[PDB]
Amino acid sequence: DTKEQRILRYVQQNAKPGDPQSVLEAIDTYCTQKEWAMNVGDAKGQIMDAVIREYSPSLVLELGAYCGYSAVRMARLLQPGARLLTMEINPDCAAITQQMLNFAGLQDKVTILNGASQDLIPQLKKKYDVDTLDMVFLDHWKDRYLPDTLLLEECGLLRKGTVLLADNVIVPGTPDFLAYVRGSSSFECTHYSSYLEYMKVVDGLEKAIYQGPS
Ligand SMILES: Cc1ccc(-c2nc(C)c(-c3ccn[nH]3)s2)cc1
Repeated sequence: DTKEQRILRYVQQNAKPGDPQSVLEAIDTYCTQKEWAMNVGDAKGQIMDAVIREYSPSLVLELGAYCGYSAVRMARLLQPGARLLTMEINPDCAAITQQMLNFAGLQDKVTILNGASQDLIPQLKKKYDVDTLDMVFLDHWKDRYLPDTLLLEECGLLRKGTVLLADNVIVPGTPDFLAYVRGSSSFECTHYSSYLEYMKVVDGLEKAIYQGPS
């Protein structure tokens, strides 16, 4: 069975229920013991944490859930009443993420949406009563970063000050998304280097703050 399910089992077998930190450490510990790169890791975690704290978003959209590590990371730093929406293309991953959130005790703060972001995103306003997003974390298929950013604008889901945080923009790389947010006055960009201690390589995140229709 899948890596994500083995991650879930290890957490459920060892972590402390209702303790987000216990859950994150268990996930990290296991993924290192397995030498699986597919994890966000804790140094990227810090940069996510810093962004979540800085802009204290009331509504966050996450693209890609996987085993739910990033959902747990962000949801634990959401202020009372703030909410997270998470899109995930693989039903099992979505199921695992639900369970991961459950174990962390954070399920009340998150809504998991099943499907392709391209199909789900245009439904956010009508079907999920979204006005606009405060933050968007991009961590799904690298070839969807740019199309979904464009799609979010078209759907009027971004406002002035909406924070896009994009992970893995160097490794494996999203050069198209970078060229667009850095090249357009619609965004203000900050780059964050982040060493991957297992790939032995320098990855990065990009923070792009929407400026409005520009
Ligand atoms: C045309 C098209 C194809 C695929 C996607 C994807 N939407 C999401 C949430 C994906 C993902 C990656 C990891 N977990 N979930 S992939 C969107 C549009």
